[PDB]
Amino acid sequence: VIHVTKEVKEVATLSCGYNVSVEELEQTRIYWQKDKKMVLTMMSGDLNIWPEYKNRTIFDITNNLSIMILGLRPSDEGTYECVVLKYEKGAFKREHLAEVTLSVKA
Amino acid sequence: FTVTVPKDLYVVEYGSNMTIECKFPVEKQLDLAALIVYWEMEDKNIIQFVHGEEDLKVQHSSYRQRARLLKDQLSLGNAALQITDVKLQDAGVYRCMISYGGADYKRITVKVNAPYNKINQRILVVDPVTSEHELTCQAEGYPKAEVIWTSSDHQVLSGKTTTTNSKREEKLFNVTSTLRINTTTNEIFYCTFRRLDPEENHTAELVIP
Ligand SMILES: *[C@@H]1O[C@H](CO[C@@H]2O[C@@H](C)[C@@H](O)[C@@H](O)[C@@H]2O)[C@@H](O)[C@H](O[C@@H]2O[C@H](CO)[C@@H](O)[C@H](O)[C@H]2NC(C)=O)[C@H]1NC(C)=O
Ligand SMILES: *[C@@H]1O[C@H](CO[C@@H]2O[C@@H](C)[C@@H](O)[C@@H](O)[C@@H]2O)[C@@H](O[C@@H]2O[C@H](CO)[C@@H](O)[C@H](O)[C@H]2NC(C)=O)[C@H](O)[C@H]1NC(C)=O
Ligand SMILES: *[C@@H]1O[C@H](CO)[C@@H](O)[C@H](O)[C@H]1NC(C)=O
Ligand SMILES: *[C@@H]1O[C@H](CO)[C@@H](O)[C@H](O)[C@H]1NC(C)=O
Ligand SMILES: *[C@@H]1O[C@H](CO)[C@@H](O)[C@H](O)[C@H]1NC(C)=O
Repeated sequence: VIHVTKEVKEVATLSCGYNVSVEELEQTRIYWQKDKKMVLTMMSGDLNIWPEYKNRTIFDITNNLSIMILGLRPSDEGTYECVVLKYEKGAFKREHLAEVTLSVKA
Repeated sequence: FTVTVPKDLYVVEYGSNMTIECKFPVEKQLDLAALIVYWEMEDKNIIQFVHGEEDLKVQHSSYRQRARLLKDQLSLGNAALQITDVKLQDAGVYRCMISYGGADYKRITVKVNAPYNKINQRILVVDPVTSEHELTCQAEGYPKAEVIWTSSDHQVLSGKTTTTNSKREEKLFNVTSTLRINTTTNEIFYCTFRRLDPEENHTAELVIP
């Protein structure tokens, strides 16, 4: 787990530590969540950002499946979890887990 | 929500006033409180505009007094970054990050061209008895350039060239060349500032009065 410290009104980029090629997207499922609450899902090429994260979050797929949070507020502070699932023969097996805690300070 | 750019590459003349733009959707009115715009260049912070509040303390020292976000354009769905008196240091990859009912970003590459366009010349009489004159050509540019002197009939003449760095910007060069020749009135001379790969030549015509 990475403990990142950022300042209020800044942008935080939290990395998944995993790069997926555009061809591999069709058979990969990406799950970013904060404090066990869903943030966004890249489901076999289909991105879905959750309503509390639509307005300020960017999903940089080409950059280590990172998420950018513009205009940090103390609310944004919390633990973030990124999950990767690659489909292989039967169904989707877990490939990667990324944990990163955001500390938004004055 | 999608951020768009008219040009993904800007090639700008050194000393110019450049405005790079990022467009984002706006419907009827602009809710200033819901708007976030950031402009950065690689590792340097340029603009931080969150919910209608711009912090100047966040802006990088190299951009102070020269960079500004045109807030009049925001109404039109245009985040326009204006940089006045563009330096060689401004060449690089810019990126705008915008949030207004969704978020997105776009990258702009800026290339700064510093030609030896503004050639300063001086013709002085050294000795009128022997009609000796001293001709000088001086220009600033990047990268280094050699100076070539030619007669009216295009034959090369030997001069003395001094190359130092510009005081205005450390990367920029200040090239000055001097030709001493016994010459008469109304004769034409040429000083050429040759820069290589890509080969580019800037010549000034000097007429002895
Ligand atoms: C480039 O822009 C220079 C700065 O302009 C001013 O400050 C900016 C940050 C921005 O707010 C501008 O809207 C504002 O005008 C400007 O000084 C420069 O020169 C202008 O052009 C003439 C001289 O070249 C002169 O007549 C103007 O008075 C002068 N502007 C000012 C304010 O002095 C501009 N140069 C070019 C090449 O466009
Ligand atoms: C997420 O943002 C939406 C976007 O609404 C607009 O956002 C800008 C483009 C700007 O023009 C605003 O004035 C708009 O409101 C928000 O949705 C609106 O919310 C207001 C109340 O806050 C409501 O009256 C509108 O009907 C909403 N419209 C729609 C279709 O959503 C929303 O509140 C934001 N949500 C979060 C979680 O921040
Ligand atoms: C991941 O790392 C860089 C870009 O982030 C790139 O050179 C590389 O090819 C990427 N890997 C994949 C699987 O695309
Ligand atoms: C350029 O060179 C000339 C000659 O040495 C010098 O007098 C002048 O001050 C220099 N200008 C700059 C901006 O470096
Ligand atoms: C040019 O001028 C000098 C005097 O300054 C004079 O001796 C002669 O006419 C010229 N010199 C040469 C070497 O041609």
